[PDB]
This record gives sequence, structure tokens and C-alpha cells, in this order.
Amino acid sequence: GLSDGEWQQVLNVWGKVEADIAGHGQEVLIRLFTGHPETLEKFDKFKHLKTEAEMKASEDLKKHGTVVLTALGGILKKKGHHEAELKPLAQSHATKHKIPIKYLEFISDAIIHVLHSKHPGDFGADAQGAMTKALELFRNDIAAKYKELGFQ
Ligand code: HEM
Repeated sequence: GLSDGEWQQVLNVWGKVEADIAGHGQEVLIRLFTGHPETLEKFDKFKHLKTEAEMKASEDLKKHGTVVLTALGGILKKKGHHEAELKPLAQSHATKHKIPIKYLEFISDAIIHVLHSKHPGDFGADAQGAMTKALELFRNDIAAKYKELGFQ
């Protein structure tokens, strides 16, 4: 649950992402894959990537980064009223991709890391607080659907 002022911070930060969605999406996935190499094994189309240089050179990884952040941005713009947008993603990630909630924690922290890396000194403590709360809400509502499905 976020206040109006917190949502305003989230959507202000998101403007930074929308200026370069592919570059942000690429770096988020690279941070996930290099920090948590077990996550790469869930992607049949990226498991061939052995080095970060190959990851950086992969145009399909940048494409998928655009898909991921476009979906997340659509959810964030609903300011919590995201049941219709979130349900299909919860279902596909639990039942088809088999993504444990832990990996959603990993990618949430990766987003925070990338924002500081690309905007050092321009991602203030209030903005980090609000973005963190928004990603916690996203993860918590996914977790509720995971529990319904019995997925661990
Ligand atoms: C912010 C969190 C995430 C968002 C918004 C997101 C979004 C998406 C979307 C929109 C798709 C394509 C449609 C679909 O299959 O539902 C997708 C596919 C997929 N996601 Fe995610 N995802 C997220 C996190 C993760 C994480 C953490 C993992 C694994 C560590 C993951 C694994 C996958 C896989 C394996 C696919 C299929 C890729 C393919 O072969 O095309 N997702 N995701």
C-alpha cells in the first residue's frame, strides 16, 4: 500500500527508465544473470551465454529486457490496481516458466542496483523507498497467486 506521494515518486523514477527502456532492461537482466547464475538456467534462449561480453552483445537479451520492463511499467502505472495485468504474469511464471518467488526478489533488488548505477546521485532516498515499496507490492501480489496455485 502506497500513498499518492509515493506513487508520484515511483512514476517520476520510471520516467528515467522510459527514456532508455532497452538499456535499462539489458542491464537489469545482466545484473540478475551475473549475480545469480542459476537464474540463467530458466531461460532456454539465454543459457548459451557464458560471458558477460556475450550477454552485452546479445540483441535478443536487450529485446527481452524491453518486454520485461514494458510489462512492469504497465503494472506500475496502475498504482496498485493491477489485478488484471498481474494475473497472467503470475500464472505464466508459476506454471510455465517455474520461477520461484526468490528470483522475483533477486530481480527487484537488481532494479534498485541498476537505477543507482545509471543515475548516481539522482536516485534519492525517498525515491528508493517508494520504488522498493512498489516492487514489494508487486512481489506480494504475485506471492498470493503462487500460494493459490501451490507453487514453490
Ligand atoms: C519484474 C519481473 C518480471 C516481469 C515483469 C516479467 C515479465 C515477463 C514477460 C512479459 C514475459 C513474456 C510473456 C510471458 O511468458 O508471460 C516473460 C517471460 C519469461 N520470464 Fe519473466 N518477468 C519477470 C521476472 C522473471 C524472472 C525473475 C525470471 C527468471 C529468473 C523470469 C523468467 C521468464 C522466462 C524464462 C520467460 C520466457 C522467456 C522466453 O523463452 O521467451 N521472469 N517475463
